Amino acid sequence: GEAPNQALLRILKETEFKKIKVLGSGAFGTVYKGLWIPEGEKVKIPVAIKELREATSPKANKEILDEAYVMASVDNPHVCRLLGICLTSTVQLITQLMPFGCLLDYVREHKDNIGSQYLLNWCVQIAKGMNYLEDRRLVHRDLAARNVLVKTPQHVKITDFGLAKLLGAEEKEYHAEGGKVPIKWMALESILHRIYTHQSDVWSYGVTVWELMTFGSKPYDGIPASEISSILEKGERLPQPPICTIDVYMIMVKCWMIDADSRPKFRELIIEFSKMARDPQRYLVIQGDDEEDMDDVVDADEYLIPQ
Repeated sequence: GEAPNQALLRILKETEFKKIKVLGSGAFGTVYKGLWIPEGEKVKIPVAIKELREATSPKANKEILDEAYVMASVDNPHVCRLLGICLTSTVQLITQLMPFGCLLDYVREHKDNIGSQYLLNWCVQIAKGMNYLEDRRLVHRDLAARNVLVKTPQHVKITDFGLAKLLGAEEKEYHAEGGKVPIKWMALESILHRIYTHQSDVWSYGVTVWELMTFGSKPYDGIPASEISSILEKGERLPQPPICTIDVYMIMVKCWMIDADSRPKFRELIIEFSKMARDPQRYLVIQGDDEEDMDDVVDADEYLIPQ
């Protein structure tokens, strides 16, 4: 409702970029890694090139173009940057290269070197990115640790707008119709009535924090998708992660309250986590921050002649 979206969709020439090396595949198509070299300028831009499989499937191209639409309409330091699209046989999405990959695998692969400052700073950044999406009236619907990329260990950005929906002016909630949303990250109101709000994104934010706090655990590793709804109605929630003080765990818990308006607003999550980031060791308790055994070890240089 009102406010023309004057965002610029940029079309890039296939010859302006070199695909260099493959990065993954997944299920959508093939994500390459390369360099973008605009004709006039003398600059090389590290880039990620996503596309569809050789066979062109119409509604798959509709979906890529829908993503480009939402990505070309966002501009924030904590939201994925779209560079343009290349209209080849299959429309390719060109984005900024995030060298360290997604955050889920980052925490899993780096457990023993991730301190409290990094964990809390990621919580602030993700909250900032989401608050921005709220300002632009955009509901993500797929926020999770796998959907946060790492530009550097100190700078992350939200991605995957493949389910994002822009809300109108006289609208306050999106009514889905399909059925392919990840259940372990969704609000109860979403499983039971397919409703989605910014407040529904908060629930997912809570689960995302839990994933980070547990260094990459799978939520409800046992319980099967079809049962999740029931455990939630009973009152069961994700357990308090070992490194979490009750201060941090209380934030997660509040994001998981059946009452949507009761949950915290992203602007509040920014404040709360910012306060905690000023004194990390007070809120997250982490051990860190060669023959494994005990602590009576002393180097020979400190062991002087006994008897």
